[PDB]
Amino acid sequence: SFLNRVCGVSAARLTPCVYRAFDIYNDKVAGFAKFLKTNCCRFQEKDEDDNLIDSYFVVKRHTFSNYQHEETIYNLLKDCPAVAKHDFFKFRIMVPHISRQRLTKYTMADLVYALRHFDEGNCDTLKEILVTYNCCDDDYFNKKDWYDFVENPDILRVYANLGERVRQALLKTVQFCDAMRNAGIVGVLTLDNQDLNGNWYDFGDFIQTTPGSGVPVVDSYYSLLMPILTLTRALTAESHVDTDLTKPYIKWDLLKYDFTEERLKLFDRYFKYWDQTYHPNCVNCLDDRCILHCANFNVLFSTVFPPTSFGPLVRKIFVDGVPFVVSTGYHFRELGVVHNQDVNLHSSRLSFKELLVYAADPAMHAASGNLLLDKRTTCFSVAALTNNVAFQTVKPGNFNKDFYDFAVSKGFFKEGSSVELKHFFFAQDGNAAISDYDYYRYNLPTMCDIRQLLFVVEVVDKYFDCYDGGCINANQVIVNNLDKSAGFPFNKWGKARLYYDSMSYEDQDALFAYTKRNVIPTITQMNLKYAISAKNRARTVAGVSICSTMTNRQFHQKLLKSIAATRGATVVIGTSKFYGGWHNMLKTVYSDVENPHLMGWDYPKCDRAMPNMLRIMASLVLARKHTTCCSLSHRFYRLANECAQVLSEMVMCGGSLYVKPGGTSSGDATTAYANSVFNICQAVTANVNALLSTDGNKIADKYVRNLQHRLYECLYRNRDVDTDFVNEFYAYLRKHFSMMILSDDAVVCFNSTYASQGLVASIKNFKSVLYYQNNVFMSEAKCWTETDLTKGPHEFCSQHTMLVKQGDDYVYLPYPDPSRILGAGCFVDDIVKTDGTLMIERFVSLAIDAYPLTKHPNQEYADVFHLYLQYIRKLHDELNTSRYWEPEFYEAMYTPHT
Amino acid sequence: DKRAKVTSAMQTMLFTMLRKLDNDALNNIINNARDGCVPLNIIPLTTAAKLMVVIPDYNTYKNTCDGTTFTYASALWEIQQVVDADSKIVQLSEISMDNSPNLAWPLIVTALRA
Amino acid sequence: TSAMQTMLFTMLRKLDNDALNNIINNARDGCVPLNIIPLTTAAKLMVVIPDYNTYKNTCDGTTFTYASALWEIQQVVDADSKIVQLSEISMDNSPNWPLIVTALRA
Amino acid sequence: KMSDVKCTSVVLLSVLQQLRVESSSKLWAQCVQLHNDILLAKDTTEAFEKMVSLLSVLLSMQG
Ligand SMILES: Cc1ccc(C(=O)Nc2ccc(S(=O)(=O)O)c3cc(S(=O)(=O)O)cc(S(=O)(=O)O)c23)cc1NC(=O)c1cccc(N)c1
Ligand SMILES: Cc1ccc(C(=O)Nc2ccc(S(=O)(=O)O)c3cc(S(=O)(=O)O)cc(S(=O)(=O)O)c23)cc1NC(=O)c1cccc(N)c1
Ligand SMILES: [Zn+2]
Ligand SMILES: [Zn+2]
Repeated sequence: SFLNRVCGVSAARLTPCVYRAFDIYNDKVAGFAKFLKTNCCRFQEKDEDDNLIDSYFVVKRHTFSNYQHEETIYNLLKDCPAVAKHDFFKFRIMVPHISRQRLTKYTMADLVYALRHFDEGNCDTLKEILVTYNCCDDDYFNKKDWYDFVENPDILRVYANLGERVRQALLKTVQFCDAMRNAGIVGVLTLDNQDLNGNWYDFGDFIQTTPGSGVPVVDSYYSLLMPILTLTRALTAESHVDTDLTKPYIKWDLLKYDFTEERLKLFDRYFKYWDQTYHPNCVNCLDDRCILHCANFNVLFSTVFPPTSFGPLVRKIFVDGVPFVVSTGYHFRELGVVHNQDVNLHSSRLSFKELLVYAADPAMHAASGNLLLDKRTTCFSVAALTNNVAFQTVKPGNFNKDFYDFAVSKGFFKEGSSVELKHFFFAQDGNAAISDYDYYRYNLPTMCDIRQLLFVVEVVDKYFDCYDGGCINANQVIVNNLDKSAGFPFNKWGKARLYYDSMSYEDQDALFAYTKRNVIPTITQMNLKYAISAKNRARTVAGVSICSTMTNRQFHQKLLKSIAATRGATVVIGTSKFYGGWHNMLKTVYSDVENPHLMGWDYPKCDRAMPNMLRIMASLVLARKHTTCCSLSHRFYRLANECAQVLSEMVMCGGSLYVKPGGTSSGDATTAYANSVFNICQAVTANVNALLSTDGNKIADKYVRNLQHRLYECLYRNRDVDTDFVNEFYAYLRKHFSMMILSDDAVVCFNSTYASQGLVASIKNFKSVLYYQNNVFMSEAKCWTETDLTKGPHEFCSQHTMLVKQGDDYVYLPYPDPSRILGAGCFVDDIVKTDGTLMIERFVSLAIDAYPLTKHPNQEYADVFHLYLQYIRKLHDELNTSRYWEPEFYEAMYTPHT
Repeated sequence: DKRAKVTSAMQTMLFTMLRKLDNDALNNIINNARDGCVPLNIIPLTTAAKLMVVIPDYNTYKNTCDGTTFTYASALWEIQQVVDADSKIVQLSEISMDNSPNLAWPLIVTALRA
Repeated sequence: TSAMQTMLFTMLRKLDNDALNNIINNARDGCVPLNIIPLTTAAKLMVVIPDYNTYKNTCDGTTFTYASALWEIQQVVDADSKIVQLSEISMDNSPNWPLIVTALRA
Repeated sequence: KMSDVKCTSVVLLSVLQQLRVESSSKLWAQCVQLHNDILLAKDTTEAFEKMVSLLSVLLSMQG
């Protein structure tokens, strides 16, 4: 008669009724994982009909001491309405039972785990949560790719239907923390003890102090919860009048930009017992970890404020008695309000450096332009700079009929054969530039797990400790190609060569010292690219301004040249594949990994969907080489200039000015290195999430169990950097997860038994990390696994790998897709059709690329190099091993003697 | 050599944009701010005289700029001119549901502030 | 410009398609279209016919073949911009010329 | 073949672009769509059907 006893306590008709997610920290196991539940009894409540409702009555048994302990702490907290009602009773089976009343089926840990460990086809709990709280109907899941952020952006509306329950949970957590502090109770708040109605119920681990002096610990709770706050848009109600969804939006003043008191009020409402200092303006931060911590709170609170409040802050300035509009600051979504320090309100003359700064910034362009309402895109349009809109098109390619007739003469392009034409110059119509620009709708404001990110940044900084960097002078700067673009205002009057010839060394030095105290927001010009591709999509270049690229070369070139010159490291930018470099790279990746497989993954929409927190993190990692040459303020203003110039830049796209939400710029030279930092960051947090979500009770190795126990406390329990544990985790990752990174392309060589046991990351962990931290769905069809290491990685930088005999030993050679080589030969740009020498250099480059096809087992693949060599001989006749018309020239490019 | 030529080009451009901008409503907007500092994003939103609306189809045109006057950004805008993507003047009577597969979309509506 | 046009025609003849040769050989005789040849069924096609022999070769009855597809006539609009009947076309009514034909796909 | 009709489609859009077809947004968009479809085609009947409709743009003018 146990059932009528439980409803004998609480008058409610009951029906009686597994893997749940817990945040565990013991002396025995530490992790955020799915565990088994054995000691509980759940009874469900019914409505006015005989239909079940989301109320559950969890009754569990205890000993006598913890029964008295739970009762003596519940009697001090009952008056808080954020506490679930608990019933204490003894039942003779006399065993004391504790009955919690009207809980939901799932806790907040189930929601946080289901969104931070996402798996398609293994997501019954997330579907049940979405159906139970009326975010979507049961039939919604039938649609293919219902979960995909890119192929179905209605899932953002579905998840944003969950944001009002999460805001109520935050409010009830603040009420419960106030009740614990007013009662003198010390405890750790975890997500598994709060249901999806917001009520708290488990009081076993709480101790008692004098009233008024309670301390709740909330680092693990808030920091594990943080990505869900921006995924569900939980602070949407704070833009309405009196925080009510039914009420109309708050009509803010258009002239208002500060929002410091509003940010402090939001922090005090939702994160009152978060114990680290929050600076709303990150100019008042103490180091780079403080910048990351306080910029993570700013990306959540900036979703509340009007989007016209961000960007450059302008101010009327009189140059030689003439009214002028100039930018004297910047309101960042991530960094708050930054003011410039060298602001002169009255000036007599205009020197060349200040004239360059005044021509670069968008203040004088947008203040003299017309208003623009572009309904083609959802991005913020600022101003149309002309009376008309430009619609640029892309022409088709120039067909090379001579090479094609020569190739069909030699027996190519037969149907049913391996090598065919697949790469073309796809032409584009007039709406191509703005519809490519509309792919910045894939960039969403994302809050990271800040305690996890602050550990992952210290592990990622170990991958960059072998290089040297720091500021150089203007006379030490090497410029590779002086014929790059010069950004928007400066391309009217020349390339980047004219601005390096005009400016003195002292002028460039003064411009670089101006950027350590001021923000110069610049404009990026996006143009369509005339290039060959295998897909229908349009390619775009981005021209960053000459001010930005000049000062960024001065800030970053020593480190970038040191990364590009280092052999044997993890980042392989700058390592040539020729002269045995492919073999050396691959033998560096298989370092000493003991049960090795190979693995690659992709980042879908990586240039668009990259969060701003991870780009700021990559910039701070690259700026950590500046401890001697820069002060803390100089490094902050360099970070602020990079955020205003390559992250939240204004984009000139077809005669009009738009606001970029973020993402990388494909014309900045730092983009490949920032992509490598981001790649290592995503791999390290995939390994951290694989190690912390494993049940530690079934980890047989004591070293790995001790490693995850220290990993949890280095994330969530300590706030200093355990420098000795960062070295240990980095050595563990070097031993079992050897990586090769080249700007968002990666192969790893991983211990496969550790990956089957869940001790290092697999493809599943990368999919989960990209889902909760990148707002993309990585399909497994673009990821690969190679179990045999005599075969090389399936694809690295669009290159296949073969193990061939070269001399007396077996060497890894790279080869491309043969269709790519024939398509580059058959379709040719406009400049290569003019001069015949440029065609010979193009065909020599293509025969260099196609030389390792001769060692392929396929004879059809091997004939491509012979076709290119015969066409090169024909081109030479119509016009040592240093002669490019012999195969020895191409054999010498893959032999280790350089 | 090139420094003098680039300096003249940059200087002439700065004056040309300086000459175009109005100084009554721009000083009216700036002086209502406390510290004399305003966001840049509100300067063409509140002080511009022209508005260009790029409209991709008829369904957006019937919601955005319907009639001879429409309301955007808390201002009244009377339509001056409509052109198509081929830069030819489209009359107001040509923009219906009937004739819209004959029009070269997008349409660029130019309006002046009332 | 002229070299590419000559180059395009040389390869176009090399393909040796039925419909491509039909369009090129009838447009060689003055019978050019006015709009794009549609691919979907029951869609508009305006085509001029300048000679009566070309009308004999192309049209036979209420249907004619263009680009190796069947198209049946809706109404024929002459230079006088009014409707010409199907039986009104005759060899003696050809002095009584270049007239456009509208049709739909079968 | 397929490579021959794809290369002829590329040459056809080049000579359409040299005849200033792209000064007409409606005409240029249709030509680009047909050319892109031909370059991504897998069998020869669809590609020749779109080659018909693309060649009709050139033969609609005076050459
Ligand atoms: C034949 C060939 C095929 C493909 C490519 C090529 O550029 N691929 C791509 C490179 C980079 C990018 S990126 O902008 O996202 O970083 C691509 C993006 C795209 S996508 O975002 O539009 O899907 C596609 C390609 S593709 O393989 O050409 O289809 C992308 C280049 C070539 N060119 C050569 O191989 C070549 C040409 C001349 C000389 C030499 N040595 C080599
Ligand atoms: C092979 C190689 C050799 C040397 C270098 C190298 O040092 N490049 C550069 C280093 C630093 C800078 S800096 O001025 O911004 O400090 C460069 C700036 C520029 S630019 O801004 O003037 O265009 C260009 C290069 S480049 O790679 O030589 O093209 C820059 C790069 C490479 N690139 C790669 O290895 C690579 C990069 C991306 C993808 C792939 N597949 C390969
Ligand atoms: Zn701070
Ligand atoms: Zn420095």
